[PDB]
Amino acid sequence: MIQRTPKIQVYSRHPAENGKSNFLNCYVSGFHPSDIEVDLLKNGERIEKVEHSDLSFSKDWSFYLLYYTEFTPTEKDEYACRVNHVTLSQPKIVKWDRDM
Amino acid sequence: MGSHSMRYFHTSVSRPGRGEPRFISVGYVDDTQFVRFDSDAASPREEPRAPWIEQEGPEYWDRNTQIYKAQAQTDRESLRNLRGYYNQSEAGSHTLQSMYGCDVGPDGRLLRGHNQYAYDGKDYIALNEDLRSWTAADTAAQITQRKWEAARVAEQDRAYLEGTCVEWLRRYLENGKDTLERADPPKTHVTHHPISDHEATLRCWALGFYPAEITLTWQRDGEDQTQDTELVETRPAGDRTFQKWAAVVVPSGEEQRYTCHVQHEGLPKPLTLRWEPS
Amino acid sequence: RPQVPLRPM
Repeated sequence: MIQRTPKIQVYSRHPAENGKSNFLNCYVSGFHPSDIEVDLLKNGERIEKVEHSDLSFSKDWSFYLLYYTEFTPTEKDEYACRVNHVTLSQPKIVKWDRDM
Repeated sequence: MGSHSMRYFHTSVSRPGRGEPRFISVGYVDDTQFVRFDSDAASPREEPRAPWIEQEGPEYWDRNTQIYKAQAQTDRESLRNLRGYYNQSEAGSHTLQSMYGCDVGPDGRLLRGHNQYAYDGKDYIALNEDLRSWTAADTAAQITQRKWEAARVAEQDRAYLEGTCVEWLRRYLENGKDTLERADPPKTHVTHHPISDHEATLRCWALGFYPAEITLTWQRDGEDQTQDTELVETRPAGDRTFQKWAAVVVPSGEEQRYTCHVQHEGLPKPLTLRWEPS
Repeated sequence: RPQVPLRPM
Protein backbone atom coordinates (compact mmCIF):
# COMPACT_ATOMS: atom_id res chain seq x y z
CA MET A 1 0.00 0.00 0.00
CA ILE A 2 0.87 3.67 0.17
CA GLN A 3 3.78 4.60 2.40
CA ARG A 4 5.10 8.12 2.60
CA THR A 5 8.24 9.11 4.48
CA PRO A 6 8.13 11.97 7.02
CA LYS A 7 9.41 15.44 6.28
CA ILE A 8 11.23 16.72 9.35
CA GLN A 9 11.80 20.28 10.54
CA VAL A 10 13.60 21.23 13.76
CA TYR A 11 13.37 24.79 14.89
CA SER A 12 12.60 27.10 17.79
CA ARG A 13 9.36 28.86 18.57
CA HIS A 14 11.13 32.22 18.96
CA PRO A 15 14.45 33.34 17.48
CA ALA A 16 17.13 31.74 19.67
CA GLU A 17 19.19 33.69 22.16
CA ASN A 18 21.69 31.94 24.30
CA GLY A 19 20.46 31.70 27.82
CA LYS A 20 16.85 32.66 27.15
CA SER A 21 14.11 30.10 27.59
CA ASN A 22 12.29 29.08 24.44
CA PHE A 23 10.63 26.02 22.87
CA LEU A 24 12.28 23.44 20.69
CA ASN A 25 9.99 22.03 18.01
CA CYS A 26 10.19 18.97 15.77
CA TYR A 27 7.53 19.03 13.09
CA VAL A 28 6.97 15.75 11.27
CA SER A 29 4.65 15.84 8.28
CA GLY A 30 3.74 14.24 5.04
CA PHE A 31 3.88 10.68 6.36
CA HIS A 32 1.71 7.55 6.07
CA PRO A 33 0.94 5.34 7.94
CA SER A 34 0.48 7.25 11.18
CA ASP A 35 2.73 5.11 13.46
CA ILE A 36 5.87 7.19 14.20
CA GLU A 37 8.40 7.55 17.05
CA VAL A 38 9.98 10.89 17.71
CA ASP A 39 12.63 11.86 20.25
CA LEU A 40 14.16 15.24 20.92
CA LEU A 41 17.87 15.04 21.84
CA LYS A 42 20.22 17.25 23.84
CA ASN A 43 23.85 16.38 23.18
CA GLY A 44 22.76 12.98 21.94
CA GLU A 45 20.55 12.08 24.94
CA ARG A 46 16.76 11.71 24.85
CA ILE A 47 14.91 14.59 26.51
CA GLU A 48 12.14 13.20 28.78
CA LYS A 49 9.66 15.98 29.07
CA VAL A 50 8.44 16.13 25.46
CA GLU A 51 4.87 16.62 24.41
CA HIS A 52 3.09 16.40 21.14
CA SER A 53 0.03 17.63 19.29
CA ASP A 54 -3.04 15.52 18.62
CA LEU A 55 -2.85 13.47 15.41
CA SER A 56 -4.23 15.27 12.40
CA PHE A 57 -3.73 15.16 8.68
CA SER A 58 -3.48 17.28 5.51
CA LYS A 59 -5.75 17.50 2.46
CA ASP A 60 -3.69 14.78 0.85
CA TRP A 61 -4.35 12.50 3.84
CA SER A 62 -0.72 12.58 5.03
CA PHE A 63 -0.20 12.94 8.79
CA TYR A 64 1.47 15.63 10.81
CA LEU A 65 2.55 16.05 14.41
CA LEU A 66 4.39 18.75 16.38
CA TYR A 67 6.65 17.48 19.16
CA TYR A 68 7.98 20.12 21.48
CA THR A 69 9.76 20.89 24.74
CA GLU A 70 10.84 23.92 26.74
CA PHE A 71 14.55 24.62 26.40
CA THR A 72 17.21 27.20 27.06
CA PRO A 73 19.70 27.20 24.23
CA THR A 74 23.35 27.95 24.80
CA GLU A 75 26.38 28.39 22.51
CA LYS A 76 27.66 24.79 22.83
CA ASP A 77 24.55 22.50 23.46
CA GLU A 78 23.52 20.62 20.34
CA TYR A 79 19.85 19.73 19.84
CA ALA A 80 18.31 17.32 17.39
CA CYS A 81 15.19 15.37 16.48
CA ARG A 82 15.38 11.60 15.87
CA VAL A 83 12.53 10.01 13.86
CA ASN A 84 11.67 6.43 13.08
CA HIS A 85 8.90 5.27 10.79
CA VAL A 86 8.32 2.13 8.72
CA THR A 87 9.67 3.92 5.64
CA LEU A 88 13.14 4.36 7.20
CA SER A 89 15.65 1.54 7.30
CA GLN A 90 17.23 3.32 10.30
CA PRO A 91 16.13 6.28 12.49
CA LYS A 92 16.75 9.68 10.91
CA ILE A 93 18.44 12.41 12.92
CA VAL A 94 18.04 16.04 12.03
CA LYS A 95 20.17 18.60 13.90
CA TRP A 96 18.71 21.94 15.04
CA ASP A 97 20.14 24.86 13.05
CA ARG A 98 19.16 28.14 14.71
CA ASP A 99 19.00 29.82 11.26
CA MET A 100 16.52 27.27 9.71
CA MET B 1 -12.24 36.66 1.37
CA GLY B 2 -13.66 36.69 5.04
CA SER B 3 -14.51 32.97 4.78
CA HIS B 4 -14.20 30.30 7.48
CA SER B 5 -14.31 26.49 7.75
CA MET B 6 -15.06 23.85 10.32
CA ARG B 7 -13.56 20.42 9.87
CA TYR B 8 -13.52 17.15 11.81
CA PHE B 9 -10.59 14.79 11.00
CA HIS B 10 -10.97 11.14 12.09
CA THR B 11 -8.27 8.48 12.06
CA SER B 12 -9.02 4.77 12.74
CA VAL B 13 -6.08 2.39 12.72
CA SER B 14 -6.33 -1.39 13.15
CA ARG B 15 -3.70 -3.23 15.09
CA PRO B 16 -4.22 -6.97 15.02
CA GLY B 17 -3.09 -8.66 18.19
CA ARG B 18 -3.07 -5.31 20.05
CA GLY B 19 -6.75 -4.62 20.62
CA GLU B 20 -9.47 -2.90 18.72
CA PRO B 21 -8.70 -0.20 16.22
CA ARG B 22 -7.71 3.14 17.73
CA PHE B 23 -10.07 6.04 16.95
CA ILE B 24 -8.86 9.63 17.09
CA SER B 25 -10.88 12.67 16.14
CA VAL B 26 -9.81 16.27 16.13
CA GLY B 27 -11.94 19.29 15.27
CA TYR B 28 -10.78 22.56 13.71
CA VAL B 29 -12.10 26.02 12.93
CA ASP B 30 -9.79 27.31 10.16
CA ASP B 31 -6.23 26.64 11.45
CA THR B 32 -7.24 26.42 15.07
CA GLN B 33 -7.90 23.02 16.70
CA PHE B 34 -10.60 23.22 19.34
CA VAL B 35 -11.56 19.66 20.38
CA ARG B 36 -10.17 16.07 20.46
CA PHE B 37 -11.24 12.57 21.30
CA ASP B 38 -9.02 9.53 21.67
CA SER B 39 -10.30 5.99 22.26
CA ASP B 40 -7.03 5.04 23.99
CA ALA B 41 -7.41 7.65 26.70
CA ALA B 42 -8.07 6.44 30.18
CA SER B 43 -11.68 7.71 30.11
CA PRO B 44 -12.34 8.67 26.52
CA ARG B 45 -14.19 12.00 26.35
CA GLU B 46 -14.37 14.92 24.02
CA GLU B 47 -11.87 17.39 25.41
CA PRO B 48 -11.39 21.16 24.86
CA ARG B 49 -8.27 22.27 22.94
CA ALA B 50 -8.99 26.04 22.64
CA PRO B 51 -10.14 28.41 25.38
CA TRP B 52 -13.33 29.61 23.73
CA ILE B 53 -14.92 26.17 23.63
CA GLU B 54 -14.57 25.65 27.40
CA GLN B 55 -17.79 27.57 28.08
CA GLU B 56 -19.95 24.95 26.44
CA GLY B 57 -22.00 23.13 29.12
CA PRO B 58 -21.86 19.47 30.22
CA GLU B 59 -24.61 18.45 27.81
CA TYR B 60 -22.29 19.47 24.92
CA TRP B 61 -19.38 17.38 26.03
CA ASP B 62 -21.63 14.45 27.03
CA ARG B 63 -23.50 14.36 23.72
CA ASN B 64 -20.36 14.73 21.63
CA THR B 65 -18.64 11.97 23.61
CA GLN B 66 -21.51 9.59 22.82
CA ILE B 67 -21.17 10.58 19.11
CA TYR B 68 -17.45 9.77 18.97
CA LYS B 69 -17.99 6.45 20.74
CA ALA B 70 -20.63 5.61 18.07
CA GLN B 71 -18.32 6.80 15.32
CA ALA B 72 -15.50 4.55 16.59
CA GLN B 73 -17.80 1.56 16.53
CA THR B 74 -18.98 2.51 13.02
CA ASP B 75 -15.38 2.87 11.84
CA ARG B 76 -14.50 -0.58 13.30
CA GLU B 77 -17.31 -2.13 11.30
CA SER B 78 -16.12 -0.14 8.24
CA LEU B 79 -12.57 -1.48 8.69
CA ARG B 80 -13.81 -5.06 8.87
CA ASN B 81 -15.87 -4.59 5.74
CA LEU B 82 -12.98 -2.87 3.85
CA ARG B 83 -10.68 -5.76 4.59
CA GLY B 84 -13.20 -8.04 2.89
CA TYR B 85 -13.80 -5.69 -0.06
CA TYR B 86 -10.03 -5.90 -0.79
CA ASN B 87 -9.55 -9.61 0.03
CA GLN B 88 -7.05 -8.62 2.73
CA SER B 89 -5.83 -10.83 5.54
CA GLU B 90 -6.72 -10.23 9.13
CA ALA B 91 -2.99 -9.94 10.05
CA GLY B 92 -2.11 -6.50 8.66
CA SER B 93 -2.85 -2.99 10.01
CA HIS B 94 -5.05 -0.67 7.99
CA THR B 95 -6.12 2.93 8.26
CA LEU B 96 -9.49 4.63 7.63
CA GLN B 97 -9.49 8.39 7.56
CA SER B 98 -12.51 10.74 7.33
CA MET B 99 -12.76 14.50 6.67
CA TYR B 100 -16.01 16.41 6.89
CA GLY B 101 -17.42 19.87 7.53
CA CYS B 102 -18.48 23.16 6.03
CA ASP B 103 -17.15 26.37 4.59
CA VAL B 104 -19.04 29.63 5.04
CA GLY B 105 -18.64 33.13 3.75
CA PRO B 106 -18.41 36.43 5.60
CA ASP B 107 -22.19 36.47 5.89
CA GLY B 108 -22.36 33.06 7.47
CA ARG B 109 -23.93 31.36 4.46
CA LEU B 110 -22.78 27.92 3.25
CA LEU B 111 -20.18 28.02 0.47
CA ARG B 112 -19.47 24.33 0.30
CA GLY B 113 -19.81 21.13 2.34
CA HIS B 114 -17.41 18.11 2.52
CA ASN B 115 -17.66 14.48 3.57
CA GLN B 116 -15.00 12.13 2.33
CA TYR B 117 -12.82 9.18 3.18
CA ALA B 118 -9.48 7.46 2.48
CA TYR B 119 -8.38 3.86 3.09
CA ASP B 120 -4.74 3.13 3.51
CA GLY B 121 -3.97 6.71 2.40
CA LYS B 122 -5.89 6.50 -0.85
CA ASP B 123 -9.12 8.30 -1.63
CA TYR B 124 -12.01 5.88 -1.22
CA ILE B 125 -15.36 7.67 -1.43
CA ALA B 126 -16.50 11.31 -1.35
CA LEU B 127 -19.75 13.22 -1.12
CA ASN B 128 -20.00 15.35 -4.23
CA GLU B 129 -20.29 19.15 -4.00
CA ASP B 130 -24.02 18.79 -4.64
CA LEU B 131 -24.34 17.02 -1.24
CA ARG B 132 -26.55 14.47 -3.03
CA SER B 133 -24.38 12.02 -4.91
CA TRP B 134 -21.13 10.12 -4.41
CA THR B 135 -17.82 9.55 -6.19
CA ALA B 136 -16.34 6.09 -5.61
CA ALA B 137 -12.66 5.41 -6.33
CA ASP B 138 -12.96 1.71 -7.32
CA THR B 139 -15.15 -1.35 -7.25
CA ALA B 140 -14.90 -1.73 -3.46
CA ALA B 141 -16.05 1.90 -2.94
CA GLN B 142 -18.92 1.16 -5.37
CA ILE B 143 -20.27 -1.32 -2.79
CA THR B 144 -20.16 1.42 -0.13
CA GLN B 145 -21.81 3.78 -2.61
CA ARG B 146 -24.68 1.34 -3.31
CA LYS B 147 -25.25 0.81 0.48
CA TRP B 148 -25.19 4.54 1.23
CA GLU B 149 -27.62 5.31 -1.70
CA ALA B 150 -30.00 2.65 -0.43
CA ALA B 151 -29.86 4.09 3.10
CA ARG B 152 -30.17 7.73 1.89
CA VAL B 153 -26.94 8.69 3.71
CA ALA B 154 -26.27 11.72 1.51
CA GLU B 155 -29.62 13.35 2.60
CA GLN B 156 -28.59 13.12 6.23
CA ASP B 157 -25.06 14.37 5.53
CA ARG B 158 -26.58 17.32 3.62
CA ALA B 159 -28.90 18.15 6.50
CA TYR B 160 -25.91 18.22 8.90
CA LEU B 161 -23.71 20.28 6.55
CA GLU B 162 -26.43 22.88 5.77
CA GLY B 163 -27.87 23.03 9.30
CA THR B 164 -25.81 22.00 12.36
CA CYS B 165 -22.41 22.51 10.78
CA VAL B 166 -23.12 26.09 9.70
CA GLU B 167 -24.96 27.01 12.83
CA TRP B 168 -22.31 25.72 15.22
CA LEU B 169 -19.49 27.19 13.17
CA ARG B 170 -21.20 30.61 13.40
CA ARG B 171 -21.45 30.20 17.17
CA TYR B 172 -17.75 29.21 17.45
CA LEU B 173 -16.75 32.22 15.37
CA GLU B 174 -18.77 34.52 17.50
CA ASN B 175 -17.41 32.98 20.85
CA GLY B 176 -13.79 32.83 19.63
CA LYS B 177 -13.87 36.01 17.54
CA ASP B 178 -10.91 37.65 19.23
CA THR B 179 -8.67 34.96 17.82
CA LEU B 180 -10.62 33.22 15.06
CA GLU B 181 -11.48 36.47 13.24
CA ARG B 182 -8.06 38.05 13.88
CA ALA B 183 -5.29 37.75 11.23
CA ASP B 184 -1.84 38.29 12.68
CA PRO B 185 0.59 39.49 9.98
CA PRO B 186 3.98 38.02 9.51
CA LYS B 187 7.06 39.57 11.02
CA THR B 188 9.56 39.48 8.19
CA HIS B 189 13.30 39.72 7.66
CA VAL B 190 15.96 38.71 5.14
CA THR B 191 19.16 37.05 6.11
CA HIS B 192 22.37 36.66 4.11
CA HIS B 193 24.86 33.75 4.45
CA PRO B 194 27.91 33.50 2.12
CA ILE B 195 28.36 29.91 1.01
CA SER B 196 31.54 30.41 -1.00
CA ASP B 197 33.51 33.23 -2.51
CA HIS B 198 31.07 33.44 -5.41
CA GLU B 199 27.61 32.59 -3.90
CA ALA B 200 25.43 33.55 -0.96
CA THR B 201 22.05 32.38 0.37
CA LEU B 202 19.32 34.94 0.81
CA ARG B 203 16.61 33.65 3.16
CA CYS B 204 13.26 35.44 3.48
CA TRP B 205 11.55 34.75 6.82
CA ALA B 206 7.95 35.06 7.90
CA LEU B 207 7.21 34.53 11.63
CA GLY B 208 4.30 34.85 13.99
CA PHE B 209 1.45 34.79 11.41
CA TYR B 210 -2.13 33.50 11.55
CA PRO B 211 -3.83 31.93 9.58
CA ALA B 212 -1.32 29.60 7.90
CA GLU B 213 -2.00 30.62 4.25
CA ILE B 214 0.92 32.79 3.05
CA THR B 215 2.82 33.35 -0.18
CA LEU B 216 6.55 33.98 -0.05
CA THR B 217 8.35 34.41 -3.35
CA TRP B 218 11.80 35.52 -4.53
CA GLN B 219 12.18 37.57 -7.75
CA ARG B 220 15.39 38.28 -9.63
CA ASP B 221 14.98 41.47 -11.72
CA GLY B 222 11.27 41.09 -11.00
CA GLU B 223 11.07 37.54 -12.50
CA ASP B 224 9.81 34.80 -10.17
CA GLN B 225 12.47 32.29 -9.26
CA THR B 226 10.17 29.36 -8.87
CA GLN B 227 12.60 26.68 -9.79
CA ASP B 228 15.50 28.08 -7.83
CA THR B 229 13.67 28.81 -4.55
CA GLU B 230 13.95 26.40 -1.59
CA LEU B 231 10.70 26.71 0.22
CA VAL B 232 10.01 24.98 3.50
CA GLU B 233 6.56 23.75 4.45
CA THR B 234 4.62 26.24 6.57
CA ARG B 235 5.13 25.06 10.16
CA PRO B 236 3.39 25.64 13.54
CA ALA B 237 5.25 27.62 16.18
CA GLY B 238 3.16 26.13 18.99
CA ASP B 239 1.56 29.43 20.10
CA ARG B 240 -1.19 29.35 17.40
CA THR B 241 1.14 31.10 14.85
CA PHE B 242 3.00 29.73 11.82
CA GLN B 243 6.43 30.15 10.29
CA LYS B 244 7.85 29.86 6.79
CA TRP B 245 11.02 30.72 4.86
CA ALA B 246 12.08 30.88 1.22
CA ALA B 247 15.74 30.81 0.18
CA VAL B 248 17.69 31.44 -3.01
CA VAL B 249 21.37 31.03 -3.76
CA VAL B 250 22.60 34.09 -5.58
CA PRO B 251 25.82 35.35 -7.17
CA SER B 252 27.82 37.44 -4.69
CA GLY B 253 27.51 41.00 -5.72
CA GLU B 254 24.05 40.53 -7.30
CA GLU B 255 21.99 40.55 -4.06
CA GLN B 256 20.33 43.80 -4.90
CA ARG B 257 18.64 42.26 -7.95
CA TYR B 258 16.62 39.99 -5.64
CA THR B 259 13.34 40.90 -3.94
CA CYS B 260 11.26 38.84 -1.48
CA HIS B 261 7.52 39.26 -1.87
CA VAL B 262 5.12 38.45 0.97
CA GLN B 263 1.33 38.22 0.82
CA HIS B 264 -0.81 37.49 3.84
CA GLU B 265 -4.35 38.31 4.99
CA GLY B 266 -3.01 40.32 7.97
CA LEU B 267 -1.05 42.77 5.83
CA PRO B 268 -2.53 46.17 4.77
CA LYS B 269 -0.53 45.59 1.60
CA PRO B 270 1.97 43.00 0.21
CA LEU B 271 5.55 43.45 1.21
CA THR B 272 8.61 43.72 -0.94
CA LEU B 273 11.85 43.10 1.06
CA ARG B 274 15.54 43.24 0.13
CA TRP B 275 18.65 42.33 1.94
CA GLU B 276 19.84 45.45 3.73
CA PRO B 277 23.40 44.90 4.90
CA SER B 278 23.79 46.83 8.17
CA ARG C 1 -20.17 19.87 16.92
CA PRO C 2 -19.63 16.50 15.26
CA GLN C 3 -22.16 14.64 13.10
CA VAL C 4 -24.00 11.52 14.29
CA PRO C 5 -22.65 8.49 12.39
CA LEU C 6 -24.97 6.84 9.95
CA ARG C 7 -23.83 3.63 8.23
CA PRO C 8 -20.57 1.78 8.00
CA MET C 9 -18.79 1.30 4.68
